Amino acid sequence: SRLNRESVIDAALELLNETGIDGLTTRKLAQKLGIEQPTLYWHVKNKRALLDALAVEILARHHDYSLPAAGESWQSFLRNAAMSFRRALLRYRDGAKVHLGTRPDEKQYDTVETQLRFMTENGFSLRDGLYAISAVSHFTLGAVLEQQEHTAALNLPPLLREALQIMDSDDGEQAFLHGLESLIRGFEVQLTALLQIV
Amino acid sequence: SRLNRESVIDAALELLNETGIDGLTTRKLAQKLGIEQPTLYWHVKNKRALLDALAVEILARHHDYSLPAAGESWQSFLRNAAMSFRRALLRYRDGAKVHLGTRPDEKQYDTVETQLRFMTENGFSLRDGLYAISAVSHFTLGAVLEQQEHTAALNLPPLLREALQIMDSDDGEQAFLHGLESLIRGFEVQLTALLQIV
Ligand SMILES: [Cl-]
Ligand SMILES: [Cl-]
Ligand SMILES: [Cl-]
Ligand SMILES: [Cl-]
Repeated sequence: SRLNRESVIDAALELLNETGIDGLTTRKLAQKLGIEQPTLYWHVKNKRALLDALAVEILARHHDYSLPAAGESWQSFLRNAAMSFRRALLRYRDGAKVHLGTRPDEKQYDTVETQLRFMTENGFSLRDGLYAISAVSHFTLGAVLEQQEHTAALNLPPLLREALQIMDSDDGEQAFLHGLESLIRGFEVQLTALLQIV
Repeated sequence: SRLNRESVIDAALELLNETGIDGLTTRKLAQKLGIEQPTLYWHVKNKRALLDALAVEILARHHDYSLPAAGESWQSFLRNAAMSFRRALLRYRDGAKVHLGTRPDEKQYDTVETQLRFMTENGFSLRDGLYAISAVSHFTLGAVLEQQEHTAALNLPPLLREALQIMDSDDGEQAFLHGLESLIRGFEVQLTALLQIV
């Protein structure tokens, strides 16, 4: 088949969905593209390079709320960017595992830069802007990984038998959205406090 | 060597530290214990069973702040339990990945039960108690996974070149502790609000 970057990534994401991250190999990708493994190697050197590229492409294709809108509040921005990040990770099988394994791109750096500038323009120190973005990112990756890795591996007390029911309710969105508001409000409280004991 | 449960788990955790989760195999474990693979199988059927057991043992050995102290506030409890959970995951290589792959034990259920009862005794609804515990857990697993998976794979803008410096500062503790306070304060605000628009 055609072996330009875009076509290779397309095939690899389709494979990812069929196999999961642990099952994804260059040998299967070559089979999927109708080529010998040495032909693939010219284009993609190893699994690591493949996954690095997938991780970037997934956000490039699907994380379309990475930047604030004209006039958006920083609360609203973090909320929107978290939801979008979440959706993008969930779009592919083991997507969050794919994401975790990566160090960031230059574009992601331009984008992260604009995000930190935005935060600091809104009254955050560099540190606190970064801490906030990091905590959203951690909380989001954590929740998706649990949603996703719940599937990988496949008699209860009053509250817990039922904790499990409350959860086997939707995909994880309610709990996710609820903790997200709690986090943002926490940041609010912090930012508003300035040097006052809080 | 001796092949009681405890000895097998000990050897397996030591192997985990030498190999990481992806590198851990029953064949290496058997070599480490001085036995043939069919002998090991009697004791541990596969990698999956092995990892399930490790995940439980790691928290049993090292997550020693899983329950509130006499008279402890729920804020203080979540803070302490988060720090402890964090430390336990960090104690072994790929520890958070080990943890993620698991569904919980019966003991973890007794323990989680007591935690949800504690939360509800303090004024949380079941839902909100669960949402809070989940968000702490997600945020913590997220942060540790990034700390840890930062290692697995091994020119910057004013703020970001420096975002990276702020981070390459400690292990992740500062950012973690800071987001943890933000989360707890968010829960506080929520709980205190009752039915008032907040
Ligand atoms: Cl073609
Ligand atoms: Cl081509
Ligand atoms: Cl012996
Ligand atoms: Cl024995």
